[PDB]
Amino acid sequence: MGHIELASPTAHIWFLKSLPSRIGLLLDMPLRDIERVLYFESYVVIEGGM
Amino acid sequence: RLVIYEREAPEGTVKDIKEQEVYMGEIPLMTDNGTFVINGTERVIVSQLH
Amino acid sequence: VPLDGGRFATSDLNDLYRRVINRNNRLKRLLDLAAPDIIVRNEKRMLQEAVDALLDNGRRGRAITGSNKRPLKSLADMIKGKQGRFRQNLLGKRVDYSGR
Amino acid sequence: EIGRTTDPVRMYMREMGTVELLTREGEIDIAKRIEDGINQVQCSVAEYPEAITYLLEQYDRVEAEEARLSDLITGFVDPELAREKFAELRAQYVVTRDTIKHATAQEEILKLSEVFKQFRLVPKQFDYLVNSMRVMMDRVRTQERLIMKLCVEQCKMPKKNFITLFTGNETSDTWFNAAIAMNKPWSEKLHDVSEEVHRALQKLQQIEEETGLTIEQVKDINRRMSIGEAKARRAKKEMVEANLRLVISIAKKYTNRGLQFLDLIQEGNIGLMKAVDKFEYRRGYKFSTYATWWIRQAITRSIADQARTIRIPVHMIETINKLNRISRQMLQEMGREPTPEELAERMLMPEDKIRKVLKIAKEPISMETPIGDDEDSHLGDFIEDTTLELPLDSATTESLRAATHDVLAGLTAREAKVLRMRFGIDMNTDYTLEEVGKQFDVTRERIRQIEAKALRKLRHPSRSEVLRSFL
Amino acid sequence: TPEEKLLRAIFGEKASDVKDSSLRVPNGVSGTVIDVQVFTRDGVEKDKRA
Amino acid sequence: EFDAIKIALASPDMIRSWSFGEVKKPETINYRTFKP
Repeated sequence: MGHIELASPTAHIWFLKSLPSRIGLLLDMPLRDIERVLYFESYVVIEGGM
Repeated sequence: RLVIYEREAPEGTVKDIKEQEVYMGEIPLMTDNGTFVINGTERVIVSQLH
Repeated sequence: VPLDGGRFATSDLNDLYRRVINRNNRLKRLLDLAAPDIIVRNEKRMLQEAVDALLDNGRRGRAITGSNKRPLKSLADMIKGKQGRFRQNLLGKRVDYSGR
Repeated sequence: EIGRTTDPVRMYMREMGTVELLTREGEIDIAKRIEDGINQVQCSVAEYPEAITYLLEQYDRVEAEEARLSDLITGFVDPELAREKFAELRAQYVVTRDTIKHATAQEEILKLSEVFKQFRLVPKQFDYLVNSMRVMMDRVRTQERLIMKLCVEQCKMPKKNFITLFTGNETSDTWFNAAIAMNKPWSEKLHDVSEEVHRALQKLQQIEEETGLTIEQVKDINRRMSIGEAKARRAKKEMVEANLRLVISIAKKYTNRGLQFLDLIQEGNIGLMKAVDKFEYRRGYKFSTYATWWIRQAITRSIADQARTIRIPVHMIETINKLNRISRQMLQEMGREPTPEELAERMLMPEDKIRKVLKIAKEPISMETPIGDDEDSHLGDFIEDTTLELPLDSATTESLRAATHDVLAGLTAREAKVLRMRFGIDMNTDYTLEEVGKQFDVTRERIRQIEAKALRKLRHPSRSEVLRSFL
Repeated sequence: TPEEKLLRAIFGEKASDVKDSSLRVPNGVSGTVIDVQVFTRDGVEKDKRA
Repeated sequence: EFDAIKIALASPDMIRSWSFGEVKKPETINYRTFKP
C-alpha cells in the first residue's frame, strides 16, 4: 500500500454520517451543528477559557 | 438561410441574405420489413406503452 | 489492464484517488500562494468532498458520476450488497472441476 | 440560508455573491494601493547593505560570465549601458564604504538608495533579498524571546522593569550589569543566569557585526516591511474577491471536458490571482481585458493535465484538438466522415503521424460497466489474469528438474559440476568459462572442451529419450 | 529456466521469436467452410487470397 | 496460524507504517510506452 499526506484534516464519513454519529455523540454535539462547522459556515470555540 | 437585419428597425428590411444547404447528421432508414441495420445487425425498435 | 484493440479498462478507484490527489495538490499550491481565505476554504470543502466520495460515494450529498453518467463505485460499495466481497466472493465462489 | 443544502458549489456561490463589482476607477485605486505597498517593500529592502553586496556579487558573476543580466534585472528605468551603470553603482558603494566612518554615514543612506532603487529586479531573486531580512528578523527575535524567559519569569522580575530598562537601549548592560544594586529579589539572582544571558547578548551583538546596523534599525525597517507586505496583500484580496464572477463566466464554458465545475473555477482562481500581480493600470486598459487571458490560460492548461487517467502532454493535446476541428470542418464540406489520407494533405503532416494521433487510447472503460441485458454482469467479470502460469506448464517444470537430475547423475562428478555451473542448475547465478576456471584451476579453453564432451555424451540415445519429450 | 537452456544447449534447437496465435475451430463443432471474407486497411498490401 | 481477527481504528502512524511510499502525483502510466 501507499499513502496520501492530506494538506488538511478530513473527517471520516463513516464515523460522522452514520445515524448514531459517533463524532456527534462523543462530543454531545448535534450532527446538524457539526456539518455547519465542517462546511466552513460557522465557528466553534475550542477551550476559549471561562 | 442566414439573414442579417438593419439597425434601428423592429422588423425592417434585411441587408444581406445567404441561403446555403448544411449537412446535419445521418438518420437510419427502415427496410421493407420494419427492421433497422445499425452495425451490420438487424434491430427492432419495440413500441412503448406509457 | 489493456483490452485487445489499444483501449484500456480501469477501476473507479483510480478516478476517485486521482480526484483526491489533484485537490490535495491544489490545496498545497494555494497555501503556498497565500491565497485569500475564501479560495482556500472552497478548496478545503472540495478536498473534504473528494475524500468523502472515495470512502463512501453518495452518502453525503450527491453521488459523483463518471463518463458513463453512472455513480462510480467507491471503497464502501465494494464490500456491501449482494455483489460485495462478502456475499459474491467469500460466501460463494466459482469452482473448478465442474460443469453443466 | 445556513444551513439548508449540501451542494458545495451552491455554498461557494452564496459566499462569493456578497462582494460587489469594481467600477473603472476602483480598479485604478486598488492598483495604486498595490503599487504603494510594493514601493514601501522595495524602499525597506533598499535600506540594507546585504542586498547591495549580493547584487555586487551577482554582477561579479556576470563579469566572469557565471550568470546572465536577464537573470538579475527585468529591464531598467543595453548590456554596455547595464555594465556602466553597474560600474557607477560600484563606485557609489565604495565611496559609501569609505565615508561610512556616523555623521557622514547618515547622508550616505540617502545617496546609496538613489542608485539601488533605479534597478528593476526579478521576482525570483527579489524574494531572496526579502528572505535575507526575514531570516535576519527570525534570529534577532529568537534571542529576544530568551531574554524574557531568563530574566522576567525565572527571577520574578517585573514586566514593567523589562520595559523601563531593556526596552529603549537593547545594546547596553544597564539591565544586566548595572541592575544588580537595585535592591530587588531578581538583582541578586541574575548571577546564576548571567553566564548564558550575556553570551545570548553576544550572539545578539554578533548580529550588530553581521550587517553593520543597530538592533533598532533591524526592527525600525522590518515594521515598515511588515506594513508594506500587509497593505499590498489586503488590496490584492479586494481585487480578487471583486472579480470572482469573471472566473465563473469563463469556467462555465469548459464544463464537460473531464473536470468538475468546481475544479475549473478553482484553477481559474489561481489564474485570476496571477493577473492581479501583473496588471498595469498605466496602460489605461480594463482589468477584464487582461485578466481574461490569464483565467482562460489556467483553465485550459488544467484540462490538458487533469482530465485523463493516462495523461498525454499539452503538445499532443493541441494536436488532437486541431485534428478534431479540421476533421469536422471537412464533415460539412464533403458530406461524410473523412479518411486519414485526406487529413494528411489537409493538416500538412504524414499519414503515419496522423495514424498515431488517432490511435491514442481514449478514456478507459470502467470495469463496472454493465455488459449484458441485465444489471448482473459487468465488464470486470470477463477480464482474466494473464500473468499466471498454467499448472500443466507448472507441473512440466517440476518434471524437467527431475529429468535433468537423473541425467546429470549419470555423468562424471567433474562434468556434473561444470554443467551445474555453466547453467545455473539448483543454485544461484550461472558462470562463464573463465569463472569456473578458477574453481577447478583448469584453463578456460579446456573447460569449454570438458563441457563440450559432457554435452556430447547427453546427445547419445539411451540417455536422451525422455528429454526429447520436453520439446 | 536453467533446465530449459540446458535442454536447448543439448538439442541445439533455438527458440522462435514469434508466437502462434492462429484462429482455430472451437472444440466440439465440426462444419464445412462455406465463405471467407477478407477486409484490409487501405495502407496494407493484399495477400494472394484477398 | 492465527486464532482471532481484531478490528480497530488506525492511527496516522499505523497508516504510515503500512505504506511503502507516498503517492504524490495523479499520473498512472505513460501514454507512449505504457510503463508505470
